[PDB]
Amino acid sequence: MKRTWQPNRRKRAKTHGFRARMRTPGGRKVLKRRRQKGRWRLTPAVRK
Amino acid sequence: AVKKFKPYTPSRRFMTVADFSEITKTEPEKSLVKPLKKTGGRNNQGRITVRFRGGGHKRLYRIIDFKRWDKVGIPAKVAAIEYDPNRSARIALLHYVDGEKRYIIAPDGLQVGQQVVAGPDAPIQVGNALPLRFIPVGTVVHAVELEPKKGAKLARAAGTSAQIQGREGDYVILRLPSGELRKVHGECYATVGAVGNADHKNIVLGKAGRSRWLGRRPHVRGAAMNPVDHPHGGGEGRAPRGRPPASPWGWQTKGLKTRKRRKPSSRFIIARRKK
RNA sequence: CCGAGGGUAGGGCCCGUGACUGGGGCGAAGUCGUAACAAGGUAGCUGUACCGGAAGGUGCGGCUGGAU
RNA sequence: UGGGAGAGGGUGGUGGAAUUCCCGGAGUAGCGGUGAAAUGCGCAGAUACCGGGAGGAACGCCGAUGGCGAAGGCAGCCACCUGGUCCACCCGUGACGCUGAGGCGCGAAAGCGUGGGGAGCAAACCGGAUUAGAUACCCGGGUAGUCCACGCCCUAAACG
RNA sequence: CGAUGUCGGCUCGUCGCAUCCUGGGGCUGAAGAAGGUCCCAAGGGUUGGGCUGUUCGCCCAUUAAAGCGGCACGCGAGCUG
RNA sequence: GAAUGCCGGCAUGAGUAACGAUAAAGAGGGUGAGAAUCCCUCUCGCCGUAAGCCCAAGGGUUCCUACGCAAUGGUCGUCAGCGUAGGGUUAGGCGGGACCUAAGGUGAAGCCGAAAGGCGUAGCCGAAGGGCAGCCGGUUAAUAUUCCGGCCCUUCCCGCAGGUGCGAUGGGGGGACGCUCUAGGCUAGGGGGACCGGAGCCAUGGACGAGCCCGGCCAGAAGCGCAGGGUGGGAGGUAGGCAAAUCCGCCUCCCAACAAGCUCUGCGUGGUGGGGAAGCCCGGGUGACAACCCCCCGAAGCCAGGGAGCCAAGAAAAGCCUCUAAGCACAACCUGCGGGAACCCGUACCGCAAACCGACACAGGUGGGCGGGUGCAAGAGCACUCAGGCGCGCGGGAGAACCCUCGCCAAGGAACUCUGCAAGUUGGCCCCGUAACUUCGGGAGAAGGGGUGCUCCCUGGGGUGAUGAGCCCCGGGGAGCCGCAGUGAACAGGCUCUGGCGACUGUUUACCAAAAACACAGCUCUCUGCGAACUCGUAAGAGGAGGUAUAGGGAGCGACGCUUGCCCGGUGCCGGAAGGUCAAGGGGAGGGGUGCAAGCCCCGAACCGAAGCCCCGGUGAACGGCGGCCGUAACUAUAACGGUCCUAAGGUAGCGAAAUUCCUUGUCGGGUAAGUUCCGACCUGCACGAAAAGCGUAACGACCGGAGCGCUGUCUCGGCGAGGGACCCGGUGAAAUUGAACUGGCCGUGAAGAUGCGGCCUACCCGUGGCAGGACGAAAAGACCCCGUGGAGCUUUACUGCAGCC
RNA sequence: GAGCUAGCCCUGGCCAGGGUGAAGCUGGGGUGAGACCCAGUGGAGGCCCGAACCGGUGGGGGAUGCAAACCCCUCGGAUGA
Ligand SMILES: CC(C)C[C@@H]1CCO[C@@H]2[C@H](CN[C@@H]2C(=O)N[C@H]2[C@H]3O[C@H](SCC/C=C\[C@H]2C)[C@H](O)[C@@H](O)[C@H]3O)C1
Ligand SMILES: [K+]
Ligand SMILES: [Mg+2]
Ligand SMILES: [Mg+2]
Ligand SMILES: [Mg+2]
Ligand SMILES: [Mg+2]
Ligand SMILES: [Mg+2]
Ligand SMILES: [Mg+2]
Ligand SMILES: [Mg+2]
Ligand SMILES: [Mg+2]
Ligand SMILES: [Mg+2]
Ligand SMILES: [Mg+2]
Ligand SMILES: [Mg+2]
Ligand SMILES: [Mg+2]
Ligand SMILES: [Mg+2]
Ligand SMILES: [Mg+2]
Ligand SMILES: [Mg+2]
Ligand SMILES: [Mg+2]
Ligand SMILES: [Mg+2]
Ligand SMILES: [Mg+2]
Ligand SMILES: [Mg+2]
Ligand SMILES: [Mg+2]
Ligand SMILES: [Mg+2]
Ligand SMILES: [Mg+2]
Ligand SMILES: [Mg+2]
Ligand SMILES: [Mg+2]
Ligand SMILES: [Mg+2]
Ligand SMILES: [Mg+2]
Ligand SMILES: [Mg+2]
Ligand SMILES: [Mg+2]
Ligand SMILES: [Mg+2]
Ligand SMILES: [Mg+2]
Ligand SMILES: [Mg+2]
Ligand SMILES: [Mg+2]
Ligand SMILES: [Mg+2]
Ligand SMILES: [Mg+2]
Ligand SMILES: [Mg+2]
Ligand SMILES: [Mg+2]
Ligand SMILES: [Mg+2]
Ligand SMILES: [Mg+2]
Ligand SMILES: [Mg+2]
Ligand SMILES: [Mg+2]
Ligand SMILES: [Mg+2]
Ligand SMILES: [Mg+2]
Ligand SMILES: [Mg+2]
Ligand SMILES: [Mg+2]
Ligand SMILES: [Mg+2]
Ligand SMILES: [Mg+2]
Ligand SMILES: [Mg+2]
Ligand SMILES: [Mg+2]
Ligand SMILES: [Mg+2]
Ligand SMILES: [Mg+2]
Ligand SMILES: [Mg+2]
Ligand SMILES: [Mg+2]
Ligand SMILES: [Mg+2]
Ligand SMILES: [Mg+2]
Ligand SMILES: [Mg+2]
Ligand SMILES: [Mg+2]
Ligand SMILES: [Mg+2]
Ligand SMILES: [Mg+2]
Ligand SMILES: [Mg+2]
Ligand SMILES: [Mg+2]
Ligand SMILES: [Mg+2]
Ligand SMILES: [Mg+2]
Ligand SMILES: [Mg+2]
Ligand SMILES: [Mg+2]
Ligand SMILES: [Mg+2]
Ligand SMILES: [Mg+2]
Ligand SMILES: [Mg+2]
Ligand SMILES: [Mg+2]
Ligand SMILES: [Mg+2]
Ligand SMILES: [Mg+2]
Ligand SMILES: [Mg+2]
Ligand SMILES: [Mg+2]
Ligand SMILES: [Mg+2]
Ligand SMILES: [Mg+2]
Ligand SMILES: [Mg+2]
Ligand SMILES: [Mg+2]
Ligand SMILES: [Mg+2]
Ligand SMILES: [Mg+2]
Ligand SMILES: [Mg+2]
Ligand SMILES: [Mg+2]
Ligand SMILES: [Mg+2]
Ligand SMILES: [Mg+2]
Ligand SMILES: [Mg+2]
Ligand SMILES: [Mg+2]
Ligand SMILES: [Mg+2]
Ligand SMILES: [Mg+2]
Ligand SMILES: [Mg+2]
Ligand SMILES: [Mg+2]
Ligand SMILES: [Mg+2]
Ligand SMILES: [Mg+2]
Ligand SMILES: [Mg+2]
Ligand SMILES: [Mg+2]
Ligand SMILES: [Mg+2]
Ligand SMILES: [Mg+2]
Ligand SMILES: [Mg+2]
Ligand SMILES: [Mg+2]
Ligand SMILES: [Mg+2]
Ligand SMILES: [Mg+2]
Ligand SMILES: [Mg+2]
Ligand SMILES: [Mg+2]
Ligand SMILES: [Mg+2]
Ligand SMILES: [Mg+2]
Ligand SMILES: [Mg+2]
Ligand SMILES: [Mg+2]
Ligand SMILES: [Mg+2]
Ligand SMILES: [Mg+2]
Ligand SMILES: [Mg+2]
Ligand SMILES: [Mg+2]
Ligand SMILES: [Mg+2]
Ligand SMILES: [Mg+2]
Ligand SMILES: [Mg+2]
Ligand SMILES: [Mg+2]
Ligand SMILES: [Mg+2]
Ligand SMILES: [Mg+2]
Ligand SMILES: [Mg+2]
Ligand SMILES: [Mg+2]
Ligand SMILES: [Mg+2]
Ligand SMILES: [Mg+2]
Ligand SMILES: [Mg+2]
Ligand SMILES: [Mg+2]
Ligand SMILES: [Mg+2]
Ligand SMILES: [Mg+2]
Ligand SMILES: [Mg+2]
Ligand SMILES: [Mg+2]
Ligand SMILES: [Mg+2]
Ligand SMILES: [Mg+2]
Ligand SMILES: [Mg+2]
Ligand SMILES: [Mg+2]
Ligand SMILES: [Mg+2]
Ligand SMILES: [Mg+2]
Ligand SMILES: [Mg+2]
Ligand SMILES: [Mg+2]
Ligand SMILES: [Mg+2]
Ligand SMILES: [Mg+2]
Ligand SMILES: [Mg+2]
Ligand SMILES: [Mg+2]
Ligand SMILES: [Mg+2]
Ligand SMILES: [Mg+2]
Ligand SMILES: [Mg+2]
Ligand SMILES: [Mg+2]
Ligand SMILES: [Mg+2]
Ligand SMILES: [Mg+2]
Ligand SMILES: [Mg+2]
Ligand SMILES: [Mg+2]
Ligand SMILES: [Mg+2]
Ligand SMILES: [Mg+2]
Ligand SMILES: [Mg+2]
Ligand SMILES: [Mg+2]
Ligand SMILES: [Mg+2]
Ligand SMILES: [Mg+2]
Ligand SMILES: [Mg+2]
Ligand SMILES: [Mg+2]
Ligand SMILES: [Mg+2]
Ligand SMILES: [Mg+2]
Ligand SMILES: [Mg+2]
Ligand SMILES: [Mg+2]
Ligand SMILES: [Mg+2]
Ligand SMILES: [Mg+2]
Ligand SMILES: [Mg+2]
Ligand SMILES: [Mg+2]
Ligand SMILES: [Mg+2]
Ligand SMILES: [Mg+2]
Ligand SMILES: [Mg+2]
Ligand SMILES: [Mg+2]
Ligand SMILES: [Mg+2]
Ligand SMILES: [Mg+2]
Ligand SMILES: [Mg+2]
Ligand SMILES: [Mg+2]
Ligand SMILES: [Mg+2]
Ligand SMILES: [Mg+2]
Ligand SMILES: [Mg+2]
Ligand SMILES: [Mg+2]
Ligand SMILES: [Mg+2]
Ligand SMILES: [Mg+2]
Ligand SMILES: [Mg+2]
Ligand SMILES: [Mg+2]
Ligand SMILES: [Mg+2]
Ligand SMILES: [Mg+2]
Ligand SMILES: [Mg+2]
Ligand SMILES: [Mg+2]
Ligand SMILES: [Mg+2]
Ligand SMILES: [Mg+2]
Ligand SMILES: [Mg+2]
Ligand SMILES: [Mg+2]
Ligand SMILES: [Mg+2]
Ligand SMILES: [Mg+2]
Ligand SMILES: [Mg+2]
Ligand SMILES: [Mg+2]
Ligand SMILES: [Mg+2]
Ligand SMILES: [Mg+2]
Ligand SMILES: [Mg+2]
Ligand SMILES: [Mg+2]
Ligand SMILES: [Mg+2]
Ligand SMILES: [Mg+2]
Ligand SMILES: [Mg+2]
Ligand SMILES: [Mg+2]
Ligand SMILES: [Mg+2]
Ligand SMILES: [Mg+2]
Ligand SMILES: [Mg+2]
Ligand SMILES: [Mg+2]
Ligand SMILES: [Mg+2]
Ligand SMILES: [Mg+2]
Ligand SMILES: [Mg+2]
Ligand SMILES: [Mg+2]
Ligand SMILES: [Mg+2]
Ligand SMILES: [Mg+2]
Ligand SMILES: [Mg+2]
Ligand SMILES: [Mg+2]
Ligand SMILES: [Mg+2]
Ligand SMILES: [Mg+2]
Ligand SMILES: [Mg+2]
Ligand SMILES: [Mg+2]
Ligand SMILES: [Mg+2]
Ligand SMILES: [Mg+2]
Ligand SMILES: [Mg+2]
Ligand SMILES: [Mg+2]
Ligand SMILES: [Mg+2]
Ligand SMILES: [Mg+2]
Ligand SMILES: [Mg+2]
Ligand SMILES: [Mg+2]
Ligand SMILES: [Mg+2]
Ligand SMILES: [Mg+2]
Ligand SMILES: [Mg+2]
Ligand SMILES: [Mg+2]
Ligand SMILES: [Mg+2]
Ligand SMILES: [Mg+2]
Ligand SMILES: [Mg+2]
Ligand SMILES: [Mg+2]
Ligand SMILES: [Mg+2]
Ligand SMILES: [Mg+2]
Ligand SMILES: [Mg+2]
Ligand SMILES: [Mg+2]
Ligand SMILES: [Mg+2]
Ligand SMILES: [Mg+2]
Ligand SMILES: [Mg+2]
Ligand SMILES: [Mg+2]
Ligand SMILES: [Mg+2]
Ligand SMILES: [Mg+2]
Ligand SMILES: [Mg+2]
Ligand SMILES: [Mg+2]
Ligand SMILES: [Mg+2]
Ligand SMILES: [Mg+2]
Ligand SMILES: [Mg+2]
Ligand SMILES: [Mg+2]
Ligand SMILES: [Mg+2]
Ligand SMILES: [Mg+2]
Ligand SMILES: [Mg+2]
Ligand SMILES: [Mg+2]
Ligand SMILES: [Mg+2]
Ligand SMILES: [Mg+2]
Ligand SMILES: [Mg+2]
Ligand SMILES: [Mg+2]
Ligand SMILES: [Mg+2]
């Protein structure tokens, strides 16, 4: 049947993307945390 | 004159529709329409604040002239009477000798081709707007401003009217459609006559889908719900209220008066509604 | 081919009968009240409506076949 | 053809008296009700009185043993629409008449449907009396209804 | 109680005997026929149906008879539910 | 050494289950160390409203070619969506951007919030909507509306000519809109041709034929033709369209008005450019100078912004046109023509799937377009087939039990069972015919029955054409023929009678409940006079509503019919300027501490002093509630009647052993041979009852009862047969579980149910196919039950707070 | 975190074929005029049958599955809430 992951590049970019994170106190803490931890990717990569 | 149907489906049994016999023009005035932004009952937070709304037919808003003291002295001809889906009353297209075109809500008996006019000197004729002070005591009236220059607020729905009861200083006394007795300032404009489409109240919707067309989503009884949802929720099997009947928010709903006590307009209401 | 009739299926009318139920007639000396005939002790009667153990009562309108 | 009398019918308008309620004033110890009472109402200011307002229903005197209508029935006043009817003249038609199974229409009150309206009155209902009882008669309340519009019902001591 | 699945049915049986029938008996208020009562006897047999989830029970039609109990009220790693 | 401990390694189960749709394979020839599995050929089968083809998402090199087979592939592998390498995606016109606006988002102004932030008109962003200029063919191993060929087109810049009051983010017009139904004319697509073109073919009894088989087109600028869409022309007045306006609007007059004219699309034709089959021969070549024509059917697509009807009344903005404003009128704009200029990103491949979402090459899920032919009444249904695509990545045998899916069955026909569960039966179309009841629609496909193929003859109407022929779509009448059987295959209701519940169509517990539950039109109560009530928010601000009592919120009831009784003492809510109580505050009789004193400081009675509560009334479609004992009639029995206690009042109408009745399978009647269920009654209703509505009700229901007819493998009562497994051989090879084991029966014993203890009995060692009584077998630290001063949801006249309101 | 699911907002798209035959309209009858009757036309509907599409009624299978909800047969809706 219809499962839960129904990928969508625009949806992915609008929801978890770099600009979505920067616009918000909580999102900026996400970037701060993922930088402090050394993540190679601060944000999901979508072909765009 | 509501129209009936033969029972050729279970719903057509009781369905009645308006006759539309007063209507003379069946597409609106392009210059006087704008889109009506449907809300679904949701406010600017996205939250439902009026339950059970949404899903009705798409509509355009017809701009209505609720001032009419806008064009004192300028006569107009009644060009057409049209269907308006945003209100129970019909509406009348007015062609001012100015060349300006405007909608008003259509009073009972208003005829296409007759003239209307607004102002302190206008004749007391169905369709004319005057300040309340210049309208004879006893006149039946609609589209009443509640404060001067603020726009017609009272007696606007199909069939309704106010009656001028008498004067006292700068105020006239009105019997509102609810039966309330109220002082309204004398400079407030009002339009001679009652609102038309008085048969509106006798329409029988006939089926559940008819409510859906109007944007009315199904209404769920509290007694049908659970205690997390409603004071009437829960109980094994059916249950009586088992407490004073209440709203989803817990306030009582049979009797409890709710008009604010220290409201300034209290000084201007003579007698609360009856019946 | 038609054809007595037999068969299948579905209707119409009538008669008999049926747990139980509705009132009706009748029946020497049952129980309750007293509605009507006298202004019958609230004049009567009346069509209708509502109510009451019961006769009845009351509302509305009508009749005199009502008295003084 | 010329006249007449009339609550004949329908629509709209509109006039005063009274009742109720509301507001203002003035005023105080009861008012109401009956055969007598009680319930009820009243010092939270009633009744009685004055002024103002609102609203519905019915039209006093004239009014009669009267008038009109086929009946049911019709009553303030005004205008409009409309029916019946009688008299005069003796002018026109030339028996074109009488009745009338069916049919059709009208049909008091009560009652029913959908809206409205609701002052007074008042089935049901509540209370107070009476009574052996009192699901009554009398008294205090009182909802349909009584009123308007449309649509039904089609009964009667619809009787001379 | 870090689980011994619980009523009825179906299927499959197997056992006890305080024996329902069939076999053998004594007594009889046993003429015969048919019964009653007790003793011996477990080899085999012990029907179909209506009602109810029913076990049971009542009823119809039969029968030589239409037995009663145990097996975790036998049997859900066999079925049903 | 244990913690259902942690991490890792390795065992057991076991050469066991399985190897993922039962659409299906066989052979020959090649390649190679190796072939059921790769390549080729012939034969066979499967899909064909797809299992074919084209888009969009998502995926991201998976595409093409060479070289490979360790791993991946459920077997094999020489093959591959795998490994290595090289190549491959070409645009002014296709899609998106340099254009527009939608919800929404963001946000100069402004508003609000301890901070973070929240709002917010304009504006801006935002598309699968609006707008905008490319069609056909060829070419590559792999791209093509992109390259090439042919014929077309758009915008920008500059110039020439001609014309005009030019000029805008401003005004206006237009863009610009629903649902159902639908006309005319076309196109796409399709059928037929004795006509035209074609390699061939004559078989096995016949046919050299009006034979068979194959094909008979596509794109096209201007012009023209057919069919449509859009659009009145002129003048005068003018105060409205937030400046101006010659535009638009409004008034008047004249003319044109089923028209015309102008304009714009569609279709046909059209210079020209292309394509072009079977068969044969090696994707190619030929066929071929290919032919390219006539008739019929015909869209849901096109003309289109077409027409009609209806109520629920159906986006915006730009492009475009017109108007004028600053300005400028040596400019500018409009038209025509010429030359120049024209950027960025995507483009491979998969795409109902082995490349997307499901951990898998997973029987599941995934939006749009095309989707041929014949017959079956129609159709996207069904059977078979075209183009195209496949045989599902383990096979070979065998022909047990048993399981699955399937076929048939003597006599009987529900005897099965909780229940006809399941499976039969019925089954399409045409005609005949059809009951109670009913809200007059319906019930209805009621029921029940007859017809149905093929052949010849005659014949009616409709479409095309011509009015005919021909073609085509519906028929009708007569006479025949064959079979067991004519919707001969496939697709395609079993029916009736009678109850309960719910009016109805709908909705629901994704994944154990689809229902009698929710909703529903409709009815009632209640709040709300508008900056409404109410809701979300600390607020600003929103929703309500650009609505206004015929409206909006809350609550119950639940189409409709006939109805909905009595109680206001308690709780609620509503009304009540009195009285009682009442906090802060007012007041300050009167005290007190200290100071030499002025003073400073403290306590403080009466009394005045809100809401709330008390108190007085009202109110039931507000929360709710609607009695007991005893007696009585000229047979008995039973009480219409009476007595008395109590209550705020003592349950009315209607219904009743009921979705409610304990005793209970009540009693009686019906149906049955037999009826704890069913239906009809009765009424001592344990414990109905009137909007948590009462009693009915036509129609409706995958709801739940009861009966009957039809028919059956449900059953008596089983039998046989088919295929996929099970079984044997070759290949690959899990799992839960497991203290270790050299693991029998009885009767006892034992923590009370023993393979393991005692006594006896029985028993050579090891497997394979089967069955499930035991190993108190397995998966799961019982969900029942209790315990824990463990937790959580929910309630209230428990306690105590808080929002909110007064 | 609403790429699953629930509701709403904006903008698009989809629903083979067959059946029933409301209002209206026209004509005819009818009447003083009417109501109204009949025929034709018409094409309404939370109308009927049935694919796609959306569901998930009963049974069977599956149950270390093809699948952490699937498969077969049957069945509901299918112009509308
Ligand atoms: C009167 C009655 C209440 C006494 C009661 C009977 C119920 O159970 C029995 C209790 C006694 N213990 C039993 C029990 O726990 N049984 C479990 C089973 O669970 C499933 S069987 C399907 C579920 C059934 C029963 C569960 C409760 C497993 O397979 C079985 O192994 C077993 O664990 C007594
Ligand atoms: K329990
Ligand atoms: Mg889903
Ligand atoms: Mg999605
Ligand atoms: Mg995307
Ligand atoms: Mg997207
Ligand atoms: Mg998105
Ligand atoms: Mg976001
Ligand atoms: Mg982002
Ligand atoms: Mg911050
Ligand atoms: Mg910061
Ligand atoms: Mg890095
Ligand atoms: Mg992130
Ligand atoms: Mg109707
Ligand atoms: Mg009717
Ligand atoms: Mg109208
Ligand atoms: Mg506009
Ligand atoms: Mg907002
Ligand atoms: Mg709300
Ligand atoms: Mg809402
Ligand atoms: Mg409104
Ligand atoms: Mg209107
Ligand atoms: Mg005012
Ligand atoms: Mg209404
Ligand atoms: Mg609407
Ligand atoms: Mg509801
Ligand atoms: Mg509930
Ligand atoms: Mg519930
Ligand atoms: Mg919640
Ligand atoms: Mg709570
Ligand atoms: Mg609560
Ligand atoms: Mg409750
Ligand atoms: Mg409940
Ligand atoms: Mg209950
Ligand atoms: Mg409940
Ligand atoms: Mg209660
Ligand atoms: Mg409450
Ligand atoms: Mg009021
Ligand atoms: Mg015979
Ligand atoms: Mg009397
Ligand atoms: Mg007497
Ligand atoms: Mg008397
Ligand atoms: Mg008397
Ligand atoms: Mg009485
Ligand atoms: Mg006083
Ligand atoms: Mg009044
Ligand atoms: Mg004469
Ligand atoms: Mg009458
Ligand atoms: Mg009254
Ligand atoms: Mg008389
Ligand atoms: Mg236990
Ligand atoms: Mg364990
Ligand atoms: Mg246990
Ligand atoms: Mg059995
Ligand atoms: Mg003897
Ligand atoms: Mg024996
Ligand atoms: Mg039994
Ligand atoms: Mg037992
Ligand atoms: Mg029993
Ligand atoms: Mg014997
Ligand atoms: Mg036993
Ligand atoms: Mg026991
Ligand atoms: Mg026991
Ligand atoms: Mg057992
Ligand atoms: Mg089991
Ligand atoms: Mg069992
Ligand atoms: Mg077990
Ligand atoms: Mg076991
Ligand atoms: Mg240890
Ligand atoms: Mg360990
Ligand atoms: Mg474990
Ligand atoms: Mg541990
Ligand atoms: Mg571990
Ligand atoms: Mg580990
Ligand atoms: Mg290691
Ligand atoms: Mg390990
Ligand atoms: Mg290992
Ligand atoms: Mg080992
Ligand atoms: Mg092994
Ligand atoms: Mg094994
Ligand atoms: Mg396995
Ligand atoms: Mg497997
Ligand atoms: Mg299959
Ligand atoms: Mg199969
Ligand atoms: Mg072969
Ligand atoms: Mg082979
Ligand atoms: Mg091979
Ligand atoms: Mg090999
Ligand atoms: Mg193969
Ligand atoms: Mg090959
Ligand atoms: Mg061969
Ligand atoms: Mg096909
Ligand atoms: Mg991927
Ligand atoms: Mg390999
Ligand atoms: Mg290999
Ligand atoms: Mg290698
Ligand atoms: Mg491998
Ligand atoms: Mg695999
Ligand atoms: Mg090789
Ligand atoms: Mg490539
Ligand atoms: Mg190009
Ligand atoms: Mg640029
Ligand atoms: Mg923009
Ligand atoms: Mg704050
Ligand atoms: Mg901010
Ligand atoms: Mg954006
Ligand atoms: Mg944009
Ligand atoms: Mg776009
Ligand atoms: Mg484009
Ligand atoms: Mg082109
Ligand atoms: Mg190409
Ligand atoms: Mg020009
Ligand atoms: Mg428009
Ligand atoms: Mg518009
Ligand atoms: Mg649009
Ligand atoms: Mg519509
Ligand atoms: Mg063409
Ligand atoms: Mg064709
Ligand atoms: Mg052409
Ligand atoms: Mg002007
Ligand atoms: Mg076009
Ligand atoms: Mg050549
Ligand atoms: Mg289409
Ligand atoms: Mg179009
Ligand atoms: Mg149109
Ligand atoms: Mg806009
Ligand atoms: Mg200038
Ligand atoms: Mg110049
Ligand atoms: Mg650029
Ligand atoms: Mg490409
Ligand atoms: Mg698929
Ligand atoms: Mg597709
Ligand atoms: Mg693939
Ligand atoms: Mg595979
Ligand atoms: Mg798949
Ligand atoms: Mg074809
Ligand atoms: Mg067919
Ligand atoms: Mg295969
Ligand atoms: Mg397949
Ligand atoms: Mg396979
Ligand atoms: Mg074998
Ligand atoms: Mg056979
Ligand atoms: Mg048989
Ligand atoms: Mg039978
Ligand atoms: Mg039979
Ligand atoms: Mg049976
Ligand atoms: Mg069952
Ligand atoms: Mg049954
Ligand atoms: Mg069958
Ligand atoms: Mg069939
Ligand atoms: Mg019948
Ligand atoms: Mg009938
Ligand atoms: Mg019947
Ligand atoms: Mg019936
Ligand atoms: Mg009928
Ligand atoms: Mg039939
Ligand atoms: Mg025939
Ligand atoms: Mg034949
Ligand atoms: Mg069928
Ligand atoms: Mg239902
Ligand atoms: Mg239901
Ligand atoms: Mg009901
Ligand atoms: Mg009903
Ligand atoms: Mg209902
Ligand atoms: Mg439906
Ligand atoms: Mg339906
Ligand atoms: Mg669940
Ligand atoms: Mg569920
Ligand atoms: Mg679940
Ligand atoms: Mg289920
Ligand atoms: Mg359920
Ligand atoms: Mg259902
Ligand atoms: Mg529900
Ligand atoms: Mg309902
Ligand atoms: Mg109702
Ligand atoms: Mg109401
Ligand atoms: Mg709040
Ligand atoms: Mg709004
Ligand atoms: Mg608004
Ligand atoms: Mg409401
Ligand atoms: Mg409901
Ligand atoms: Mg009835
Ligand atoms: Mg009370
Ligand atoms: Mg009270
Ligand atoms: Mg009270
Ligand atoms: Mg209670
Ligand atoms: Mg009480
Ligand atoms: Mg009653
Ligand atoms: Mg009973
Ligand atoms: Mg019984
Ligand atoms: Mg009952
Ligand atoms: Mg009960
Ligand atoms: Mg019982
Ligand atoms: Mg019982
Ligand atoms: Mg019995
Ligand atoms: Mg019987
Ligand atoms: Mg009964
Ligand atoms: Mg009894
Ligand atoms: Mg209640
Ligand atoms: Mg209840
Ligand atoms: Mg009932
Ligand atoms: Mg019914
Ligand atoms: Mg249903
Ligand atoms: Mg159902
Ligand atoms: Mg039966
Ligand atoms: Mg069998
Ligand atoms: Mg076989
Ligand atoms: Mg062997
Ligand atoms: Mg091997
Ligand atoms: Mg050991
Ligand atoms: Mg050992
Ligand atoms: Mg052993
Ligand atoms: Mg052994
Ligand atoms: Mg023991
Ligand atoms: Mg033992
Ligand atoms: Mg042993
Ligand atoms: Mg041992
Ligand atoms: Mg030992
Ligand atoms: Mg020992
Ligand atoms: Mg031993
Ligand atoms: Mg031993
Ligand atoms: Mg032994
Ligand atoms: Mg073996
Ligand atoms: Mg074995
Ligand atoms: Mg075992
Ligand atoms: Mg077992
Ligand atoms: Mg154990
Ligand atoms: Mg065991
Ligand atoms: Mg065990
Ligand atoms: Mg488990
Ligand atoms: Mg435990
Ligand atoms: Mg547990
Ligand atoms: Mg316990
Ligand atoms: Mg404690
Ligand atoms: Mg403790
Ligand atoms: Mg605790
Ligand atoms: Mg808690
Ligand atoms: Mg707080
Ligand atoms: Mg409040
Ligand atoms: Mg978030
Ligand atoms: Mg979503
Ligand atoms: Mg989305
Ligand atoms: Mg459809
Ligand atoms: Mg169709
Ligand atoms: Mg038919
Ligand atoms: Mg028409
Ligand atoms: Mg339908
Ligand atoms: Mg049908
Ligand atoms: Mg299912
Ligand atoms: Mg079945
Ligand atoms: Mg499962
Ligand atoms: Mg399936
Ligand atoms: Mg199926
Ligand atoms: Mg259907
Ligand atoms: Mg359909």
